[PDB]
Amino acid sequence: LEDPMEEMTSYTFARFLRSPETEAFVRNLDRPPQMPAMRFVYLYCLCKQIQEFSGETGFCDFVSSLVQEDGPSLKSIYWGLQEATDEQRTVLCSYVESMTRGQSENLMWDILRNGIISSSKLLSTIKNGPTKVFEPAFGGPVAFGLRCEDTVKDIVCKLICGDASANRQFGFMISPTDGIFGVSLDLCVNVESQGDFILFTDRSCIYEIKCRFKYLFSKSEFDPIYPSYTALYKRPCKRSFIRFINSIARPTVEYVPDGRLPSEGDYLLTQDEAWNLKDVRKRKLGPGHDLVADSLAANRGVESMLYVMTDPSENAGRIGIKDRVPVNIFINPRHNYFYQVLLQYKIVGDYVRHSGGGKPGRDCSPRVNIVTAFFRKRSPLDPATCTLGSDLLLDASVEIPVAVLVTPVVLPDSVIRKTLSTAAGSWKAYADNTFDTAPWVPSGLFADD
Repeated sequence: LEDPMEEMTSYTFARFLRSPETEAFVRNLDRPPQMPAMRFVYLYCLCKQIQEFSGETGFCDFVSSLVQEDGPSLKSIYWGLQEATDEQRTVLCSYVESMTRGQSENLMWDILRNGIISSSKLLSTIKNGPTKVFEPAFGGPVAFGLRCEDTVKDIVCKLICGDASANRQFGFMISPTDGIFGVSLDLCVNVESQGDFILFTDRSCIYEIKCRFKYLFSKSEFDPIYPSYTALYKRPCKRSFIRFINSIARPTVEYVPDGRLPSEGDYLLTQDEAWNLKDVRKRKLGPGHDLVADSLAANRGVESMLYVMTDPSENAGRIGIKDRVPVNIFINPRHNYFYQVLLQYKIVGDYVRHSGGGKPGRDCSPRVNIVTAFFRKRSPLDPATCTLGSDLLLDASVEIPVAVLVTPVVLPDSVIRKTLSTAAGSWKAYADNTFDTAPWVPSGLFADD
């Protein structure tokens, strides 16, 4: 009778909300209940049980050092967790991260998702409300993403950032100051430790990785991507790269003139005249768009860096950076990806804030990038063995990476505020006619100003 976690799968935030004992404690209190304390109390109850079989007393011991004022009562806990500092809150968040850090397919991660606006589900939540958030749950493209992403990571780490310190594994990161949003990350460069804790410094750099299967190709006669590919290789530049982005049926980058409203196809956009190969665009002057329009304002004229790699077929096994072409290409604020990157940006921002990370008078919101990785299949021409850079083995079974586009994303503080507001108030909406506990939301999230 091992794996006691399978037994814990029913103890979710929503279920916590409907227990006799929550009801009791919330019956006799002064205001509504406050929301981040609630999430923190629940977590405390989850672990108090989880720790009975895994000896990870981290979380509780801490939560318990706060109840100065067999364990204290719902009431004592709620109150200590209510008077806690943003910094103290952010300590519990890092406990939770460190616990979930391995096993992204631990069961706990699922129990923790309940009640939480995941960053994968921020835009969707915004569109269709939160129900999904309070409900629950490899040989093709997904697997492609899953064994290629780490090469893309070595490219960023070892060669884009010439070996800066970083970490690649992240557990689940709850938003400390509201306990309603959460995230995890592919990758962060410029980052230190304090124990089992990952400490985000104010020189941190986020990268969202995206291997792009719909561009995978082969050096073979008849392959249609291979020419434009060869061309880019030979003559690495804007116009060359346009041809490649465009060699397929549905290009990942779209032209969208000023004051017009971009489509929803995928997440790369351009205003550069060159990328233009035909047509008219529905006027995005927003009777309704002040929000995306702000972001386009903020983002066009972002320049992103294309790095083209060396063919290990003509450099005896070596894959290193052969060219660094600057281009004008920027995020699409209608796409899902803008939203998860927004929240990554917001949350981590918060962590630095509340862990002594920030010099007065200076900003430490990290930088946030998108990374769009292009690969090709190994032909029989290719050396059995390969290295990234000069001295790091490429995985024997990974595809040969070909290019990598990096794209700084830009997040106007008012756009953030609007997004998290409306989504948050939707959260409270659902809560309000589902629970009678319905916790109240933090002001920083009240919506209008």
